[PDB]
Amino acid sequence: MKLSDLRPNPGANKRRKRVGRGPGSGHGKTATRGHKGQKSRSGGLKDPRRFEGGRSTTLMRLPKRGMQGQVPGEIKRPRYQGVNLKDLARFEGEVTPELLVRAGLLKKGYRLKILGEGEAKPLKVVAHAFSKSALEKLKAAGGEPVLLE
Amino acid sequence: GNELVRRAARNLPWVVTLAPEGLNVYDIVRTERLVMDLDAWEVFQNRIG
Amino acid sequence: MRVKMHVKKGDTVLVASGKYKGRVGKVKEVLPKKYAVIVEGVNIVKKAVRVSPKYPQGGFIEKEAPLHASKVRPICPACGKPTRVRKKFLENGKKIRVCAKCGGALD
Amino acid sequence: PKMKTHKGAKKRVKITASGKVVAMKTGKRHLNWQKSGKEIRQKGRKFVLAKPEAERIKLLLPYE
Amino acid sequence: PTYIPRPRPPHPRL
RNA sequence: ACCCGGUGAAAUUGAACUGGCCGUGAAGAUGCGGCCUACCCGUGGCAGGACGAAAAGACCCCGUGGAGCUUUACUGCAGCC
RNA sequence: GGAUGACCCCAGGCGGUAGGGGAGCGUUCCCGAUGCCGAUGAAGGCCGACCCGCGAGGGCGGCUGGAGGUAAGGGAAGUGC
RNA sequence: GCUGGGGCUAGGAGUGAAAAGCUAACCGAGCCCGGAGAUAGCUGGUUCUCCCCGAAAUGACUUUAGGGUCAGCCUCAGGCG
RNA sequence: CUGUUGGGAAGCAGCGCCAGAGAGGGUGAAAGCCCCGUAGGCGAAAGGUGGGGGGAUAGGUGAGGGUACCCGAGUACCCCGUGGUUCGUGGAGCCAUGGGGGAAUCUGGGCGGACCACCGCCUAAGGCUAAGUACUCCGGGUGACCGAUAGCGCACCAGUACCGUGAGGGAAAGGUGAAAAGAACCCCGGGAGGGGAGUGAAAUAGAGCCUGAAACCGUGGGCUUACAAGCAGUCACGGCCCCGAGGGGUUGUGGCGUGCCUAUUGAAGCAUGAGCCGGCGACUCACGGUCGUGGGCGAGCUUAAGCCGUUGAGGCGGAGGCGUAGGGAAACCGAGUCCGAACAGGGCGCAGCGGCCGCAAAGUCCGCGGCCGUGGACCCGAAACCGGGC
RNA sequence: GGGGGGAACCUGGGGAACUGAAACAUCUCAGUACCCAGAGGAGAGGAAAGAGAAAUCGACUCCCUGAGUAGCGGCGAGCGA
Ligand SMILES: [Mg+2]
Ligand SMILES: [Mg+2]
Ligand SMILES: [Mg+2]
Ligand SMILES: [Mg+2]
Ligand SMILES: [Mg+2]
Ligand SMILES: [Mg+2]
Ligand SMILES: [Mg+2]
Ligand SMILES: [Mg+2]
Ligand SMILES: [Mg+2]
Ligand SMILES: [Mg+2]
Ligand SMILES: [Mg+2]
Ligand SMILES: [Mg+2]
Ligand SMILES: [Mg+2]
Ligand SMILES: [Mg+2]
Ligand SMILES: [Mg+2]
Ligand SMILES: [Mg+2]
Ligand SMILES: [Mg+2]
Ligand SMILES: [Mg+2]
Ligand SMILES: [Mg+2]
Ligand SMILES: [Mg+2]
Ligand SMILES: [Mg+2]
Ligand SMILES: [Mg+2]
Ligand SMILES: [Mg+2]
Ligand SMILES: [Mg+2]
Ligand SMILES: [Mg+2]
Ligand SMILES: [Mg+2]
Ligand SMILES: [Mg+2]
Ligand SMILES: [Mg+2]
Ligand SMILES: [Mg+2]
Ligand SMILES: [Mg+2]
Ligand SMILES: [Mg+2]
Ligand SMILES: [Mg+2]
Ligand SMILES: [Mg+2]
Ligand SMILES: [Mg+2]
Ligand SMILES: [Mg+2]
Ligand SMILES: [Mg+2]
Ligand SMILES: [Mg+2]
Ligand SMILES: [Mg+2]
Ligand SMILES: [Mg+2]
Ligand SMILES: [Mg+2]
Ligand SMILES: [Mg+2]
Ligand SMILES: [Mg+2]
Ligand SMILES: [Mg+2]
Ligand SMILES: [Mg+2]
Ligand SMILES: [Mg+2]
Ligand SMILES: [Mg+2]
Ligand SMILES: [Mg+2]
Ligand SMILES: [Mg+2]
Ligand SMILES: [Mg+2]
Ligand SMILES: [Mg+2]
Ligand SMILES: [Mg+2]
Ligand SMILES: [Mg+2]
Ligand SMILES: [Mg+2]
Ligand SMILES: [Mg+2]
Ligand SMILES: [Mg+2]
Ligand SMILES: [Mg+2]
Ligand SMILES: [Mg+2]
Ligand SMILES: [Mg+2]
Ligand SMILES: [Mg+2]
Ligand SMILES: [Mg+2]
Ligand SMILES: [Mg+2]
Ligand SMILES: [Mg+2]
Ligand SMILES: [Mg+2]
Ligand SMILES: [Mg+2]
Ligand SMILES: [Mg+2]
Ligand SMILES: [Mg+2]
Ligand SMILES: [Mg+2]
Ligand SMILES: [Mg+2]
Ligand SMILES: [Mg+2]
Ligand SMILES: [Mg+2]
Ligand SMILES: [Mg+2]
Ligand SMILES: [Mg+2]
Ligand SMILES: [Mg+2]
Ligand SMILES: [Mg+2]
Ligand SMILES: [Mg+2]
Ligand SMILES: [Mg+2]
Ligand SMILES: [Mg+2]
Ligand SMILES: [Mg+2]
Ligand SMILES: [Mg+2]
Ligand SMILES: [Mg+2]
Ligand SMILES: [Mg+2]
Ligand SMILES: [Mg+2]
Ligand SMILES: [Mg+2]
Ligand SMILES: [Mg+2]
Ligand SMILES: [Mg+2]
Ligand SMILES: [Mg+2]
Ligand SMILES: [Mg+2]
Ligand SMILES: [Mg+2]
Ligand SMILES: [Mg+2]
Ligand SMILES: [Mg+2]
Ligand SMILES: [Mg+2]
Ligand SMILES: [Mg+2]
Ligand SMILES: [Mg+2]
Ligand SMILES: [Mg+2]
Ligand SMILES: [Mg+2]
Ligand SMILES: [Mg+2]
Ligand SMILES: [Mg+2]
Ligand SMILES: [Mg+2]
Ligand SMILES: [Mg+2]
Ligand SMILES: [Mg+2]
Ligand SMILES: [Mg+2]
Ligand SMILES: [Mg+2]
Ligand SMILES: [Mg+2]
Ligand SMILES: [Mg+2]
Ligand SMILES: [Mg+2]
Ligand SMILES: [Mg+2]
Ligand SMILES: [Mg+2]
Ligand SMILES: [Mg+2]
Ligand SMILES: [Mg+2]
Ligand SMILES: [Mg+2]
Ligand SMILES: [Mg+2]
Ligand SMILES: [Mg+2]
Ligand SMILES: [Mg+2]
Ligand SMILES: [Mg+2]
Ligand SMILES: [Mg+2]
Ligand SMILES: [Mg+2]
Ligand SMILES: [Mg+2]
Ligand SMILES: [Mg+2]
Ligand SMILES: [Mg+2]
Ligand SMILES: [Mg+2]
Ligand SMILES: [Mg+2]
Ligand SMILES: [Mg+2]
Ligand SMILES: [Mg+2]
Ligand SMILES: [Mg+2]
Ligand SMILES: [Mg+2]
Ligand SMILES: [Mg+2]
Ligand SMILES: [Mg+2]
Ligand SMILES: [Mg+2]
Ligand SMILES: [Mg+2]
Ligand SMILES: [Mg+2]
Ligand SMILES: [Mg+2]
Ligand SMILES: [Mg+2]
Ligand SMILES: [Mg+2]
Ligand SMILES: [Mg+2]
Ligand SMILES: [Mg+2]
Ligand SMILES: [Mg+2]
Ligand SMILES: [Mg+2]
Ligand SMILES: [Mg+2]
Ligand SMILES: [Mg+2]
Ligand SMILES: [Mg+2]
Ligand SMILES: [Mg+2]
Ligand SMILES: [Mg+2]
Ligand SMILES: [Mg+2]
Ligand SMILES: [Mg+2]
Ligand SMILES: [Mg+2]
Ligand SMILES: [Mg+2]
Ligand SMILES: [Mg+2]
Ligand SMILES: [Mg+2]
Ligand SMILES: [Mg+2]
Ligand SMILES: [Mg+2]
Ligand SMILES: [Mg+2]
Ligand SMILES: [Mg+2]
Ligand SMILES: [Mg+2]
Ligand SMILES: [Mg+2]
Ligand SMILES: [Mg+2]
Ligand SMILES: [Mg+2]
Ligand SMILES: [Mg+2]
Ligand SMILES: [Mg+2]
Ligand SMILES: [Mg+2]
Ligand SMILES: [Mg+2]
Ligand SMILES: [Mg+2]
Ligand SMILES: [Mg+2]
Ligand SMILES: [Mg+2]
Ligand SMILES: [Mg+2]
Ligand SMILES: [Mg+2]
Ligand SMILES: [Mg+2]
Ligand SMILES: [Mg+2]
Ligand SMILES: [Mg+2]
Ligand SMILES: [Mg+2]
Ligand SMILES: [Mg+2]
Ligand SMILES: [Mg+2]
Ligand SMILES: [Mg+2]
Ligand SMILES: [Mg+2]
Ligand SMILES: [Mg+2]
Ligand SMILES: [Mg+2]
Ligand SMILES: [Mg+2]
Ligand SMILES: [Mg+2]
Ligand SMILES: [Mg+2]
Ligand SMILES: [Mg+2]
Ligand SMILES: [Mg+2]
Ligand SMILES: [Mg+2]
Ligand SMILES: [Mg+2]
Ligand SMILES: [Mg+2]
Ligand SMILES: [Mg+2]
Ligand SMILES: [Mg+2]
Ligand SMILES: [Mg+2]
Ligand SMILES: [Mg+2]
Ligand SMILES: [Mg+2]
Ligand SMILES: [Mg+2]
Ligand SMILES: [Mg+2]
Ligand SMILES: [Mg+2]
Ligand SMILES: [Mg+2]
Ligand SMILES: [Mg+2]
Ligand SMILES: [Mg+2]
Ligand SMILES: [Mg+2]
Ligand SMILES: [Mg+2]
Ligand SMILES: [Mg+2]
Ligand SMILES: [Mg+2]
Ligand SMILES: [Mg+2]
Ligand SMILES: [Mg+2]
Ligand SMILES: [Mg+2]
Ligand SMILES: [Mg+2]
Ligand SMILES: [Mg+2]
Ligand SMILES: [Mg+2]
Ligand SMILES: [Mg+2]
Ligand SMILES: [Mg+2]
Ligand SMILES: [Mg+2]
Ligand SMILES: [Mg+2]
Ligand SMILES: [Mg+2]
Ligand SMILES: [Mg+2]
Ligand SMILES: [Mg+2]
Ligand SMILES: [Mg+2]
Ligand SMILES: [Mg+2]
Ligand SMILES: [Mg+2]
Ligand SMILES: [Mg+2]
Ligand SMILES: [Mg+2]
Ligand SMILES: [Mg+2]
Ligand SMILES: [Mg+2]
Ligand SMILES: [Mg+2]
Ligand SMILES: [Mg+2]
Ligand SMILES: [Mg+2]
Ligand SMILES: [Mg+2]
Ligand SMILES: [Mg+2]
Ligand SMILES: [Mg+2]
Ligand SMILES: [Zn+2]
Repeated sequence: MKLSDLRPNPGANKRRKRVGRGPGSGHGKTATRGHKGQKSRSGGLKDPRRFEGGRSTTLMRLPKRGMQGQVPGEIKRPRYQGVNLKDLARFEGEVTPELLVRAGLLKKGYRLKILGEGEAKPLKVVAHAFSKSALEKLKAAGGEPVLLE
Repeated sequence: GNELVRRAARNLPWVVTLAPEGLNVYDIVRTERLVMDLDAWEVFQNRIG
Repeated sequence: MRVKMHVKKGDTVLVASGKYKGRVGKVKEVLPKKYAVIVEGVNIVKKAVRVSPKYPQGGFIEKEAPLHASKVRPICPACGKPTRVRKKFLENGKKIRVCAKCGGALD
Repeated sequence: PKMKTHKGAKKRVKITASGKVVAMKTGKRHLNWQKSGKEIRQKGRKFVLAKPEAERIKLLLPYE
Repeated sequence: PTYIPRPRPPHPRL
C-alpha cells in the first residue's frame, strides 16, 4: 500500500451543501430559504424549541412539581448505586466497591448496593447495602454477603 | 535507535530516517521498503501490544 | 555586515559561464554593493557617446561590462588551475585565502 | 459555548427511560370547589405529551 | 463625495 | 438664439432596426392582433406621448420602528417639605 | 440475460415555481513530488468549421507569450456573479 | 443705531425683542471618534452543470393579522407488504 | 570537469565526486559538487543579563513548673442604608461598609447559611513575599496565510496628498532588459513626435517599457442595405464572397416570435433594478446539540490539562465524561417502583444469529454530512440611543 | 526623591446605552464600552479569625475537570458558583 492507494470508504467523506451558487445547482438565488419571512432573514427566528408566536408556550402552561431546591443548594447525602448480581458473573473470590469501580460498573463517590436481577454465585460480596432479593439469592447460592458501613 | 547510523543515512534522497519511538504509518506507507534494528523491532512489538 | 567577495581586485580569474566562458583575465574592478566584477577584456559592449568634449566626432566606445561575481573563479598562482577558495590560518593568527586543488596561496 | 439547560423545563418535566416526556396534568391549581371528584382525581395523575411537543422540550434538556 | 445637493421638494399631492 | 473659426460639459441611458387607428393586454401599447400609412439621413423650431428626468411618496396605511411635545397615564429622579 | 456495474435485451417513467434528494465540472491550496512536464517553449493571452462529454467542461492544433507548471489517487477551502 | 479689535457662555447644554430661531452652507436636540458588525418580524441581493421527485397560499392559537408554533400538504432514509 | 543545442546551461550526453551538508535562495533557462548558504563546529576587549554553580552576610532554632502582664479599637458586635457572591428580600448566612450605638485579651474572639444547643474549624482590626499567569511596541523562526481591487490604511518618501475651524477623516501609485548595451550619427519638425542608423535572443521589451483581456475609438477588405413595420432572433430557400456530394461568412424573400432580473393572483409590460466592460462582492467558523453515515472497540468506550519525545515522529497521562436500572416531590425501595388500606386497577419501567468459538450488537470514541442552539451567524442598509472628546 | 511617556497586558476609583426580554419598568446587555489614578516587565493575589463534614484539607496564582452541576431568576428572557 503506497500513498496514492490510501482512500476513504465510499460514503465516508461526503461533499458539502453549497447554496447560492447558480441556477443549475437547484440551491441558488434564495439559498433554499424561500421568500421574504423572518426565517429568511440573517438571524432568523426565535428559538423554535420554545417560541410559539407570542402565545403562552406549551411548556410554560404546565405545572411545576417537587422540591426544586433553595440556597445554599444540594444537601450532602450518602449516595447509593445499584449493581445487579448478573454483573458480578465475571469475578471470583472477593468483590468490593473499589474493585467494581475498576471494572467500570460503580461510578466513584457512590455507596454500593447489590441488586436482584441475575444469578448469585458463591462469592464474598462486600457492599453498603443489599436488596431483599439479592440477599435471598446470595445466601441461597453459598455466597457470603458482608455488609460494610 | 543508533545515533551514528541515522547520521550516515540522513542525506540520502531515498532514505527517510527515523528512531523507533517515532515509527508512524504515514512514513511507513510513503516509503517502499522498511528496515529496522532487532532493537527497534522489539520496541515496535511493545507499542502494538 | 559586508557583501562577501571570493574574488578581489587584481587577481587572475577564469570566467566560467556566459558568452565568455573559458576566458581568463585580471579582475580590473570589484563592485561589492552590486555583486559583480569587471574582468580585463571580457564582456565588451558598444556604448553610444555624444559629440562633446573628450568625445568629439562622437560615435561609439567599447567598455567592459560587469559580470555577475559568481561567474568568475580565481586561478591558483601555483598549480595554475581554477579553484574554489579555502581559508588557512597562518601562525601570525592572520588568515589568507588558499587554493583548493593544491594548497597554494592566493593572498 | 456549550448549551445551557432550560430550568423551567427541568422544573416541570421528566424524560422517561425510553425517552417519553411526562408532565403533570393542568387545571387543578385552584377553582376546585365545583369540580368533580373524578376531575380532581384524574388531574392528579401524570401524563405523556404529544410527540411534537415532547421532542421540542427534550431539546431543552441536553444533559439529562 | 464632497457636498450633497439637497433635492427639490415634491409637488404636494395631498 | 442662428452661421463660420477656437475650447468643449451635463443629468440620463436594459438593448433598439423606436409610426397611425380600432382592439387586445396587470384595466391608458413604438414592441400583441387586424387594418392604414410610410424612400435613406439631417438642420432650425414646438412641447401632445415616451404612464418623460430628478427625489427607494412628504399624504395615507403597516412596523408590538424612532424622535419632540403634554398631562389629574405608569414608574422613577433632582429639588423642596 | 451474466453472475452481485462487465455489458446485452425487454418493458415503463422522465413539464415544472417554493423546496427535498442524487451525481458531476471547474477554482486556490496540501500530500503524491529530492519526482514528472518545461526555452525543441511554463503559466496567461488570441483563434479553430477538429476530437471527447448530456452538460459544467476536457483535449488537440496554430498564433501570441517568455518561466514556470504539475498526473493517477486523495486531502482542505477566502471556490464559480 | 451700525461697525473693527480683544474676550465669555454649548449639546438636554448655551443664546434667543420667541421664529422651536441660532450654536461653522440641512438643528424639535451640533460635530467627531467610540460602544458597533446596535437593532431592522422590512426592501434588495445571493454566483457551476446535469438527473429524480415535487408543494402551499388551509385549520387552531398568537398585542396576531405581510411574523410565528403545531397540524395539513413536498422530499429523503430505514421498516412493513 | 568535458562535449552539445542555445544570446545564456544549471537542460541533454559521457565519465566522476561529497554528504553529520540532497533546508533554501542565487548565477543568462532547470546546479548537492560556481556563488550565498546548510549539517556540524568556533567566537567578545566592552556593555547588558545571570532564575544555574560557589562563597558571604542578615537571619534562625530547648524543656518543665509558676504567673495571668501582652496578643493590632471608634475595631469586633448589634441595628439602619448598600455592595460582593450562584443568591433579584429570600428562611439570607458569609465578606465589605456610609450612619447610630459600642466591648473584651484566650474563661478573649470570628466561622461551619436565620436562630439555639451540642460537636468542631479558625485566631480579625500592621506590613512583605519569588515561581507557575497575562500582553506583544520590539527580535527571530515557521505557514495545505495574501500576492498589488489581495495582504496592514501604506510593497512606492503614508498617517502623506487631499478634506475638515477643530477633534477627526484619509487615498491612489509596484514589474524595461541577462546586461543600459537607455538608441552616437543623419532626415522632417519650433518642440513634441516620428523615419533611418545602431544595441539586444527579442524593440507592437524604447523607458507613456513583462504579459497586454474587455468595454470603447479607428483604418482597410468581403457580403449587404435608400417602398421599408423592428425584443432584432430562429427556421427555410435562394444570391454573392471564401475554404477546399461538404463547410465558413453575408442576408434577399417567406414562416414564426411580448428583453433580463425582481416582485406578484397576474408583467413585454406604461411596476423594480441595470449605460457598457473588467476586477471586489453574500450561508462561515468555534463550542454545544440532534439525526445520519465511514471506521475502531464493545459491558464497556474514551481521555482533559499536562509530561516525555520529535523538530511537519509519536507516545505517556484514567483526573474526569458517557453507558451498564428504573420508579418516586422526597425519605426511600429496586426489576421493579409510584398512587392506594389493597393480594385491586393503572402510570412509568424490566427480556441476537449460525456453528464453547464465528458473525453481530447495547454503548462509546473519532472522521464526514444535514439540521438546531449560542455568538454579527447569508451580505449590504436605517431613523435612533449611549459614552468620552472637538 | 517625585513630575512625563509607553502597542497591548494589570490592579484600583468611577461607570453607560443600543440590545435581549419578539412591547417594558425589575432583569439583560455588563461592572462591558469608556473616563480617571497607579504599577511594572508583568500586575493582582498570598502564608488561614480559610474551607466545610471528610472524626478531613493545609498560602496564593494559573490550566484541566467538577458543571451548564448546585443554585439564582417579572422561576420569564436568561444568569451561573
Ligand atoms: Mg452532495
Ligand atoms: Mg470535507
Ligand atoms: Mg461546489
Ligand atoms: Mg446553481
Ligand atoms: Mg428548486
Ligand atoms: Mg432571502
Ligand atoms: Mg433553510
Ligand atoms: Mg426570501
Ligand atoms: Mg413564501
Ligand atoms: Mg413572495
Ligand atoms: Mg428576494
Ligand atoms: Mg409572503
Ligand atoms: Mg418563510
Ligand atoms: Mg418554520
Ligand atoms: Mg444584521
Ligand atoms: Mg432578527
Ligand atoms: Mg409552580
Ligand atoms: Mg434537584
Ligand atoms: Mg535529508
Ligand atoms: Mg532523506
Ligand atoms: Mg523519499
Ligand atoms: Mg586581524
Ligand atoms: Mg423555572
Ligand atoms: Mg419531575
Ligand atoms: Mg395546589
Ligand atoms: Mg356542576
Ligand atoms: Mg364527583
Ligand atoms: Mg387523590
Ligand atoms: Mg454530566
Ligand atoms: Mg454656412
Ligand atoms: Mg462652434
Ligand atoms: Mg482648453
Ligand atoms: Mg457624464
Ligand atoms: Mg437588443
Ligand atoms: Mg436593434
Ligand atoms: Mg425604421
Ligand atoms: Mg377590455
Ligand atoms: Mg378593462
Ligand atoms: Mg390601446
Ligand atoms: Mg407600430
Ligand atoms: Mg415585443
Ligand atoms: Mg416584434
Ligand atoms: Mg403573439
Ligand atoms: Mg401594432
Ligand atoms: Mg400588425
Ligand atoms: Mg393610417
Ligand atoms: Mg430635431
Ligand atoms: Mg413632448
Ligand atoms: Mg423648450
Ligand atoms: Mg408628457
Ligand atoms: Mg409630461
Ligand atoms: Mg416621472
Ligand atoms: Mg424614472
Ligand atoms: Mg432606503
Ligand atoms: Mg417608500
Ligand atoms: Mg423620499
Ligand atoms: Mg393608505
Ligand atoms: Mg406612520
Ligand atoms: Mg402595541
Ligand atoms: Mg405585531
Ligand atoms: Mg414603539
Ligand atoms: Mg419617544
Ligand atoms: Mg433623545
Ligand atoms: Mg422650589
Ligand atoms: Mg426509454
Ligand atoms: Mg423514475
Ligand atoms: Mg411525459
Ligand atoms: Mg423534471
Ligand atoms: Mg472537483
Ligand atoms: Mg494522502
Ligand atoms: Mg515537494
Ligand atoms: Mg525533459
Ligand atoms: Mg532558446
Ligand atoms: Mg513558440
Ligand atoms: Mg493553471
Ligand atoms: Mg496558478
Ligand atoms: Mg478549449
Ligand atoms: Mg499557450
Ligand atoms: Mg524558478
Ligand atoms: Mg497538485
Ligand atoms: Mg487529483
Ligand atoms: Mg467569498
Ligand atoms: Mg462696540
Ligand atoms: Mg464689535
Ligand atoms: Mg475676536
Ligand atoms: Mg453668556
Ligand atoms: Mg459656550
Ligand atoms: Mg466653557
Ligand atoms: Mg465642549
Ligand atoms: Mg444633544
Ligand atoms: Mg438625547
Ligand atoms: Mg436647554
Ligand atoms: Mg435680537
Ligand atoms: Mg462643521
Ligand atoms: Mg447651520
Ligand atoms: Mg442628526
Ligand atoms: Mg433627539
Ligand atoms: Mg451646524
Ligand atoms: Mg474616542
Ligand atoms: Mg454591543
Ligand atoms: Mg452586528
Ligand atoms: Mg428596536
Ligand atoms: Mg423597522
Ligand atoms: Mg412529475
Ligand atoms: Mg395576549
Ligand atoms: Mg395590525
Ligand atoms: Mg409583521
Ligand atoms: Mg411545519
Ligand atoms: Mg400523504
Ligand atoms: Mg554556441
Ligand atoms: Mg557545462
Ligand atoms: Mg549528466
Ligand atoms: Mg538538512
Ligand atoms: Mg531546492
Ligand atoms: Mg527565482
Ligand atoms: Mg531538474
Ligand atoms: Mg523548477
Ligand atoms: Mg542551487
Ligand atoms: Mg535550488
Ligand atoms: Mg549549529
Ligand atoms: Mg552554523
Ligand atoms: Mg490578662
Ligand atoms: Mg490577633
Ligand atoms: Mg455576624
Ligand atoms: Mg448590613
Ligand atoms: Mg446584588
Ligand atoms: Mg444582598
Ligand atoms: Mg425580581
Ligand atoms: Mg425568594
Ligand atoms: Mg445574601
Ligand atoms: Mg459600618
Ligand atoms: Mg474560647
Ligand atoms: Mg466569647
Ligand atoms: Mg465576622
Ligand atoms: Mg453564626
Ligand atoms: Mg466555617
Ligand atoms: Mg474555619
Ligand atoms: Mg497577619
Ligand atoms: Mg507582589
Ligand atoms: Mg510577581
Ligand atoms: Mg506571579
Ligand atoms: Mg514579530
Ligand atoms: Mg496564491
Ligand atoms: Mg507564490
Ligand atoms: Mg496597483
Ligand atoms: Mg493596496
Ligand atoms: Mg496586476
Ligand atoms: Mg482580485
Ligand atoms: Mg488579489
Ligand atoms: Mg508597514
Ligand atoms: Mg488601501
Ligand atoms: Mg495631512
Ligand atoms: Mg504624495
Ligand atoms: Mg481646509
Ligand atoms: Mg488644514
Ligand atoms: Mg495604496
Ligand atoms: Mg526588471
Ligand atoms: Mg529592472
Ligand atoms: Mg535571460
Ligand atoms: Mg539598472
Ligand atoms: Mg533643422
Ligand atoms: Mg528626437
Ligand atoms: Mg517621422
Ligand atoms: Mg527615433
Ligand atoms: Mg532563442
Ligand atoms: Mg508582442
Ligand atoms: Mg515583450
Ligand atoms: Mg520578465
Ligand atoms: Mg505593452
Ligand atoms: Mg498599449
Ligand atoms: Mg468599416
Ligand atoms: Mg407602395
Ligand atoms: Mg429596394
Ligand atoms: Mg420553405
Ligand atoms: Mg453555402
Ligand atoms: Mg445561407
Ligand atoms: Mg423573417
Ligand atoms: Mg438572465
Ligand atoms: Mg414589490
Ligand atoms: Mg405589488
Ligand atoms: Mg416593451
Ligand atoms: Mg418600456
Ligand atoms: Mg413607479
Ligand atoms: Mg421596465
Ligand atoms: Mg416595490
Ligand atoms: Mg430589483
Ligand atoms: Mg434608472
Ligand atoms: Mg458598452
Ligand atoms: Mg461585472
Ligand atoms: Mg449552512
Ligand atoms: Mg453533527
Ligand atoms: Mg458520528
Ligand atoms: Mg477504538
Ligand atoms: Mg482508552
Ligand atoms: Mg401512602
Ligand atoms: Mg404495576
Ligand atoms: Mg404495564
Ligand atoms: Mg464490531
Ligand atoms: Mg459503532
Ligand atoms: Mg434540526
Ligand atoms: Mg457576535
Ligand atoms: Mg455572520
Ligand atoms: Mg447559521
Ligand atoms: Mg434616549
Ligand atoms: Mg435610554
Ligand atoms: Mg455625547
Ligand atoms: Mg461630555
Ligand atoms: Mg509613569
Ligand atoms: Mg476599570
Ligand atoms: Mg452617568
Ligand atoms: Mg435598558
Ligand atoms: Mg445589540
Ligand atoms: Mg430600552
Ligand atoms: Mg426588546
Ligand atoms: Mg423585540
Ligand atoms: Mg418601542
Ligand atoms: Mg451587572
Ligand atoms: Mg472595578
Ligand atoms: Mg503613569
Ligand atoms: Mg515573567
Ligand atoms: Mg500585595
Ligand atoms: Mg500571619
Ligand atoms: Mg440573568
Ligand atoms: Mg451578571
Ligand atoms: Zn593550486
